[PDB]
Amino acid sequence: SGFRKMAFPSGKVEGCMVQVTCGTTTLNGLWLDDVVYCPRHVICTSEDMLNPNYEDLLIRKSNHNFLVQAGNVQLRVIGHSMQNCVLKLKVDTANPKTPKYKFVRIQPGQTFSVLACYNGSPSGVYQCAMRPNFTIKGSFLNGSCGSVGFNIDYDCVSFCYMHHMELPTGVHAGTDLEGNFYGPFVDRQTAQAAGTDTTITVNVLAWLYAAVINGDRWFLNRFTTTLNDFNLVAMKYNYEPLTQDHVDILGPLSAQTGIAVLDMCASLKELLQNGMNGRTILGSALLEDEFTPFDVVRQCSGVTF
Amino acid sequence: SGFRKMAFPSGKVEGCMVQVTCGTTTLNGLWLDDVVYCPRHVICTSEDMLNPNYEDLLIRKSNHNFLVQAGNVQLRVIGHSMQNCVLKLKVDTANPKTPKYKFVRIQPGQTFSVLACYNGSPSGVYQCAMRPNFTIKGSFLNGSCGSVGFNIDYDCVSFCYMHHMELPTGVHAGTDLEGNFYGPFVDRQTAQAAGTDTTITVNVLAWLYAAVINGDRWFLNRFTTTLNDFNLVAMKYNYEPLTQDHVDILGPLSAQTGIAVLDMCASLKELLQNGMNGRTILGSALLEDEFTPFDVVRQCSGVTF
Ligand SMILES: *[C@@H](C(=O)N(c1ccc(C(C)(C)C)cc1)[C@@H](C(=O)NC1CCCCC1)c1cccnc1)[C@@H](C)O
Ligand SMILES: *[C@@H](C(=O)N(c1ccc(C(C)(C)C)cc1)[C@@H](C(=O)NC1CCCCC1)c1cccnc1)[C@@H](C)O
Repeated sequence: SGFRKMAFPSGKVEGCMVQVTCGTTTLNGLWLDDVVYCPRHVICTSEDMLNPNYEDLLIRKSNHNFLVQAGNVQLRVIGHSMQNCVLKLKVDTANPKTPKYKFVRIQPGQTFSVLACYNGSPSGVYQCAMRPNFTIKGSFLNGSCGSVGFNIDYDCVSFCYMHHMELPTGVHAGTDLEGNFYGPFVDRQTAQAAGTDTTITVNVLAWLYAAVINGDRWFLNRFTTTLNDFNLVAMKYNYEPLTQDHVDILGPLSAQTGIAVLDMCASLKELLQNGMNGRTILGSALLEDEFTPFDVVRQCSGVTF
Repeated sequence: SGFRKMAFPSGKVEGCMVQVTCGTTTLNGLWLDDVVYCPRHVICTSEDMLNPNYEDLLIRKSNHNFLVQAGNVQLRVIGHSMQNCVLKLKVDTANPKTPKYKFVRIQPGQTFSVLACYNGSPSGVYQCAMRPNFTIKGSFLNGSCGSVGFNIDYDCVSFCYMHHMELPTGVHAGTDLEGNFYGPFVDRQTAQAAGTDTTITVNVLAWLYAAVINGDRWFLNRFTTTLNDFNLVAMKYNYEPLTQDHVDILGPLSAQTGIAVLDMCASLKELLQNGMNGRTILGSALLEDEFTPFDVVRQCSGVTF
C-alpha cells in the first residue's frame, strides 16, 4: 500500500554521465557508444548569450577544444557536429557501460525520471511530467544543463529529455535527444514566456483510481456524467479536454476497481466545483496530475526492471 | 530554481540487491562483501505467521536451504546466523560491486531514499522520512520486504532501513541493518498500531526557507515569537516541540536568507492558526515536513556524489 512520486532506478543512466568543457563553460554530457551528446550552448561565452550565432561560433571550434571527462578519464574527441540544439562529439572509446537505449520524443502529459547532474556527477533523481505547455517544473541549478530525463522498459532506457535552460519564471525547458526543443523555446537569453499551464485530466483520473486502490474513497460520489458535460466543466478549470482515447487508456484501472470512467469523471467534477473541503487524497490537498495511467499500474502492480 | 522530493542516485545500491528464497518465500536481500542481509521472516511458512518462534524455525534450516540469486547467478551459502530481526547469510563470493558503505541507525525526522525491489530487481526510488512514531509512509507491495533505505555522502552509502512489513493501517515498519526495528513493532501477524503521527517542525521550517529561496514569500508575516510561545502553538497542532538544537541546525538557512529562525516560527504559527487560504507553497497546499535542513541545503546548493 501507499503511493509516492517514484523515479526509475538511475544506475543505468549514471554510468553515461560525463562532463563537457569548451572554453570556460562546463556542463553535463551523455556518453552512449562512441558519441557524447550535450547542449550546444556549451560553446557560448558571456557576450554571445543574448543572440548567439551557433553555426558561426562553431567555425571557431576544433575537436581538441572540447574537453570530455568521465570521472578522471578524458575521452579523445575525434569529431563534432551540431544536430539542432545539441552537439554530438565523437570520441575514440565506446562507453563500456552503455545500456540498451532508444531516443524518444514524448507527448505532453507523459512522465519521466530526471537525473540531475553537476559537473558530470549525479546529484539526485526525481519524477517529472512534460506539461501541456512543454515546460517541466523541475529542480535545476546553474550547471545542471545537459542532465537527462528517461523512462525504462525492463532493460531498455528511453531517453526523452535533455535539460537546456531555466525561463525567467523559474520553470524549465529542454530538448529531445535529437536536439529539438519541446515547445517554442530557443537557447538564448531572451524574454521567453510559457503559455497557459493546463491540468492533465487523464492523469488526475488515474491518480483518483490509485486513491481508490489504496482505500481513499471519500470522494466517490453518486453521479455520472457525459464526456461533453464533463468537458464543459474541465474547460472552466483549465483542464485538458477528455477524449475517448483517454477513456480507453483508463480501461485497466476501471476494470480493476469496477468504477466506470464516466463515474470517476463525475467525482472529479464535484471535486473541481466544491473543492476538497480541507480533506486530503493520498496525502495531498490538491489534485495531482503528474501520474500517468501507466505510472499508476506500475506502482500498484510492482513492475520491475 | 524549483524544489522537488529528490532521491539519491540509486546505482550503488542497485548492484547490491539479490533475491533470497527459503522454502517457498522469496524476498529481497542486500549483498555487501561476502554477506547477504535479509528479513528473518523469509523462513516463515503460512502457519507460523501469527506467532513464529524464529529460533526454533532456524533449527530446521541448513545453509543449502537458502537460495540466493544475483541476476541469474546463485551465490553459494556457506554460513547463516540471526542478528535480531535479520538473517545474515555468508556466501563464498564477495560482491564485486560493493560500494563504500556504513550501517547507521537514523533518528526520527531524518530522511532517506528507498529503492523498492521485487524478486531482487529494482522497481523505483523515492524519498522517505522516518516519522516521529517510527513508521514510514512508503510505497511497498507484497514482496517488497528486504528493500533498503539509504543516504549517500559523496562516495559512501549509509544504509539505514530494511523494509519488513506493512501494518494494517497501510504504513510501513522495518529495521536498521543490525535487525533492530524502528519503533515497537514485531515481525509477526498481530494487531500492531502506530502511535500519534506528529509533524516534524524543524523540517517544516526548513521547507519554508526553501520556499523563500525560490521566491515564494507570501507567508512571511510581520511578527516574531519565542520558543516557548511557538511551542504552545505547536503542541495544539501536534507539531514536535522546537528546541535550540533545531534553531542551530537551521542556522545555515537563516544566514542565507537573512530571516531569523524565530521570525520564521512566527510565520509558521500564523499558517497553523489561519491555514493557507487556498494558496500554495512550493506547489503544495499543505505544510511539508519530509525535507530536512540538510536536504534543503543540498538541493539549493547542488551537492553531488
Ligand atoms: C547551463 C545552465 O545551467 N543555465 C544556462 C542555460 C542556457 C544559457 C544560454 C543563455 C542559452 C547560453 C545560459 C545558462 C542556467 C539557465 O538556464 N539560466 C537562464 C536564466 C534566465 C535567463 C537565461 C538563462 C540554468 C539555471 C538553472 C537551471 N537550469 C539552467 C550553463 C551552465 O551552461
Ligand atoms: C514480505 C512482505 O512483503 N510482507 C510480509 C511481511 C512480514 C510478514 C510476517 C507476518 C512477518 C511473516 C508477512 C508478509 C507484506 C506484509 O507486511 N503484510 C502484512 C499485512 C498485514 C498483516 C501482517 C502482514 C508486505 C506487503 C506490502 C508492503 N510491505 C510488506 C513477504 C513477501 O516475505
